[PDB]
Amino acid sequence: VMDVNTALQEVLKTALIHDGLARGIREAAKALDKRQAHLCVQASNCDEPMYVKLVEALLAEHQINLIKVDDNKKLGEWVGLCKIDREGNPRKVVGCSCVVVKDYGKESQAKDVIEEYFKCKK
RNA sequence: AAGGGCACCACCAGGAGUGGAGCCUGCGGCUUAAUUUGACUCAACACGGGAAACCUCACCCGGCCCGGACACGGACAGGAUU
Ligand SMILES: [Mg+2]
Repeated sequence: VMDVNTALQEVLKTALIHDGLARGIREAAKALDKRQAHLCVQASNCDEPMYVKLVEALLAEHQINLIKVDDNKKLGEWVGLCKIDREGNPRKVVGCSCVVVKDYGKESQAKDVIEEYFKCKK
């Protein structure tokens, strides 16, 4: 399970240092409605059902992959949406709830989401 | 006070004048919301290279903008904000 979660860690890291990936609900909607977006990542600890039924029901009608992570806070720490000093707060913000990767930057570690799509089609 | 010398920003011998008139322009005063301000014997007053319609622009009457770095807290991708 390390070789998939750390894998999309590296994927979103190279995506955000190479370009801008959409962070937050409005940019996520406006980025995946356009027909270039790669997989979405969204949290599991959401407290309201219309938010989650919106995001899954609106990504499933597209042809885009989905990976679900348990907490939004630690995800937001992962997605670079913070002011991380190496001796202070890891995540001083309420973390992000859903992102979408517009571009990977390069094809170094695309095999992880390739086999992710394989087991999704399994 | 005396004794030497000197200068048309002194005089003499004169020339052209200015002071008088209309106008231009600079100062004071008066008036004004404001009539921005400096300079007042030579050594201020067509001077600030100052002939301002706007800008200049300081002054008056109104109305936008931040072009308030940075540091520390706060709030923040369920949205700081434009
Ligand atoms: Mg004389």
